[PDB]
Amino acid sequence: KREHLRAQEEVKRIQSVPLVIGQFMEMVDQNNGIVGSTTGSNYYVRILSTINRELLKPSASVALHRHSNALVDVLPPEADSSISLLSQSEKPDVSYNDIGGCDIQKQEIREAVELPLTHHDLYKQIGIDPPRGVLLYGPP
Amino acid sequence: LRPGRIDRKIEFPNPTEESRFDILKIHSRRMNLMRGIDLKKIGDKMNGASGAELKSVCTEAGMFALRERRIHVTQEDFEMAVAKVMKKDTD
Amino acid sequence: ITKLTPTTRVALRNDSYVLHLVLPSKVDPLVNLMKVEKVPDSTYDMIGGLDQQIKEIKEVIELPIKHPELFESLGIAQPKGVLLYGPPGTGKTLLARAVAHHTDCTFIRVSGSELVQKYIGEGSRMVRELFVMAREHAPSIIFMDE
Amino acid sequence: SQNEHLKLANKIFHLTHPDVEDIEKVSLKEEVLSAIKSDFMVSLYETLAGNGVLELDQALLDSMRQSIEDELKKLDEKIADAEENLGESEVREAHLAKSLFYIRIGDKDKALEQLKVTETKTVAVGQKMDLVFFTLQVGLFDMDFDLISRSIDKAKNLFEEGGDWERKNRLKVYEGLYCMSTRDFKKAASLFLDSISTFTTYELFPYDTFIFYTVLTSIISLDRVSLKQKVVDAPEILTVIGKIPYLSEFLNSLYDCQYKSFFSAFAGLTEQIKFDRYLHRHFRYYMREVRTVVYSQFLESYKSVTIEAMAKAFGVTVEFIDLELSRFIAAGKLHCKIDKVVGVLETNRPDAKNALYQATIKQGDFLLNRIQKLSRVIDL
Amino acid sequence: LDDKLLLVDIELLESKLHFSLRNLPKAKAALTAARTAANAIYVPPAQQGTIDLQSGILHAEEKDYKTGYSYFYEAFEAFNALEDPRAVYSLKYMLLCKVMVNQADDVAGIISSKAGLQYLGPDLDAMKAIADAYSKRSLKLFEASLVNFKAQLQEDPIIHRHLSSLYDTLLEQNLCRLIEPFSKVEISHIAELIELPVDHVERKLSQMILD
Repeated sequence: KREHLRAQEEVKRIQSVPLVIGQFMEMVDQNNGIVGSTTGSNYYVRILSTINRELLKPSASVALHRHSNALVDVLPPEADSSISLLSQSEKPDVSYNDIGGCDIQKQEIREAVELPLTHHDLYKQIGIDPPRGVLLYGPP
Repeated sequence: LRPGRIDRKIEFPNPTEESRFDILKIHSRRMNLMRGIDLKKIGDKMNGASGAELKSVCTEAGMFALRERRIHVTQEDFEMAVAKVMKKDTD
Repeated sequence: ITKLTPTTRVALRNDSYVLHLVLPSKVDPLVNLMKVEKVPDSTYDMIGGLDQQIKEIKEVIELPIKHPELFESLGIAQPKGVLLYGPPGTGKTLLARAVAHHTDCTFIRVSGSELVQKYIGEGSRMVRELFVMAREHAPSIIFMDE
Repeated sequence: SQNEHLKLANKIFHLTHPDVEDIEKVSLKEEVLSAIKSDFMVSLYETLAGNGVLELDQALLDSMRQSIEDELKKLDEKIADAEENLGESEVREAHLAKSLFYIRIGDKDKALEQLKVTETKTVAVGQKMDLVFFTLQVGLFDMDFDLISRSIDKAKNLFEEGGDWERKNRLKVYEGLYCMSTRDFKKAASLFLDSISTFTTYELFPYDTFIFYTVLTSIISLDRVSLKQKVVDAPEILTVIGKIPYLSEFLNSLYDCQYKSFFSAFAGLTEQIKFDRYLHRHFRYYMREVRTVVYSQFLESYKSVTIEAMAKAFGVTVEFIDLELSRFIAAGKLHCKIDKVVGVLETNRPDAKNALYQATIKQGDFLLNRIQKLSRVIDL
Repeated sequence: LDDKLLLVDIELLESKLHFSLRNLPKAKAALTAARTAANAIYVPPAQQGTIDLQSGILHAEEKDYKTGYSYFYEAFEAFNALEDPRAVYSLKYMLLCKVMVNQADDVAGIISSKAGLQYLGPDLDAMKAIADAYSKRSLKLFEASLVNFKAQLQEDPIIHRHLSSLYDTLLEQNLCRLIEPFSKVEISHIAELIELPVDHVERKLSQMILD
């Protein structure tokens, strides 16, 4: 038992400090996987047992040893998608009444989008399957 | 159009009321109706538009029902949405 | 070696690039093309007011599916061409979908796009590209929009 | 078909429950009016044994077991023509509609092997989910309380793709009649709104009758904030129970605090509850919960009212009230405390701690009874 | 004749007639028909505001207050866009709907709105007084405002038809205020505090417990 307590030494060694980018794609089995790497190519390596194996099976951001290029930890999502919710900075603050009445021109479509977004229970009980996405189209 | 190319031909004629009844029974089957439907009259109001306009009308009915957060679109809501579908049909 | 399916993924060592293990389920290009298509899977019982056309399509194609000996006794050629015409999207699209649904055939409907071309071939000089995908999935049907 | 199965079941069950419905005679006539026609063979051999002799039924059977065979052999004249030029397994596809005949005509065995046959046939659920409803309805006649537990989940797993509200709101009726058929009056009130929005099938053609049914379970399941919800249900009753003089007077007397006339129609409903099928397993449990709900509604309205006031305003018989309130306080409910020789009833108020602790120690003993007995059974 | 504008006008008048006749079902059917016809034509803002106002009135009558809420904001926007004095009645109906939703606090916020400031009037003062009465849960100023703003409240048939329910709710909430300082209380004491007869207090508290 006093030795298996040293089974945080494996964690310490693995984690290290200089970890690189990665992406979780799938695993051959436990303690075995093939990853998706930023290097454009793919390499398959083992896993870091000292982790929540059930993290993100589809895709994520994992690490790799400079030489071994193997996951030793998994950081949070960090991308160049920018601060989407930039509060006032990314906030148009535009009067709903925009360039003309557009009372059914686009108002009803926006209302349907808001009903799928906020009244989720409503677009759910009825079973009407609200639309998937909004792609604006019209004269330049 | 060579006779040996098209082995057989099948056309999709515009459904009539006799055909729209089953179309309605299929389309509204997934909706939350009101006790008592009376879809026969509505299909009568449907003057054989197409095999898709019925789908929108059935879907469009839920539009008003959501607009009032109603828990079931009664024969009034489907009737109203029928005009909106035909409103686009007449444009 | 035989178990190692050609055009399939197996593990590869790094210092040696020697075989390490097989890769289970990497990809199926036809499945990807179909997913890009996003076909509206239907059901024969959900067919709207085209019962006679339903039997015609069955008698048109499906007959040499559950009974390939039907035309052998009569000595007639296998039907080749079937087309859906009439008012646009009058359920003809839905009738086609339900056909495969109740028939269990590989549905592939194309609109002549270019993204799917990346899976058929590098240049797609001729229209035989789709056949190659179908040619190994014999239980398939072909649908083409207007 | 299984759509009038309602007639069969209800009629025969009335004839068999309530001590054979007085002098059993018109029930064995009108069921036999439906038995020796429409090709019924199997479900009434012991019902003939529960009936009289009816000595010559042999020619009555032989004309029908032949008519059983004539529909059976035309399947046997269809299964070879449907396979020579196959549609979508038109052998099965013919008798996927004619198994429900053979479900009515035969027993469950000709149904269960043909429904699970055609369950692998159809690739869309719109024929699958109607087969599952057929499995539910036979699961009520033969009261297959363990076979309904499987296919209800197997039903419910199908509705989520699509909305299928005629396959959902119809489904809510089936749990509603199941949660009331056995002791679960809680979910009965669930399908109350479900019935508000449902429709009239062959079983329940009378909307007013379905409406009244959704009211007997509501007056137990919910209190009077939810009985203001039930007054919204009573505007729904001005819509439907406005045709009912009995049930309108019965529900509103509890709401209008017309306490004395409340028992008058309660005697009517409970007698009707006895002769009715499917409430007759629990008609004695209903009123003793409706008595204790009518008592404590009045008693919670005072710190303490005398015991001789409830005779002339609530129900006559002072000593009748005496023996009734003595057996319910001793039963551990109806939170008050009666005095005897100064002739008064006093109430108290306990917290929701002692009574909430009481139901916990029942379930904790019950679950530990389950797992201690289990761990002895396994591992020798 | 397919004269959809005139058809909508006639159907709205017909709906108003049966609203006056207290025949809510047929009035609602008429309103639905009018909205269906209007959906086929570009309705002028005044007329569209008229349908919004009438729909709000019918839905509020049904006691479905949030829908009439939304409908009367539609109506106020429509009328204020036209500076039509019926925006004034639209404002009153919105404030009624809010006060009925137990959100009496929002009355002060709405009144301070730019649109409200344009329409300051004795009737708006009536609405503010009603909200104030609702806020502190006291009936006496409710009678005081009913007497003070008689010209504003009772002669309006729509307002009068809900004055009763508002009176009742004010009774209820003032009673709830009054009972909190006790766990036991004498009924006559409650009566004198509210100066309503002991028998009515007893009956209404019995109803509250039943509710």
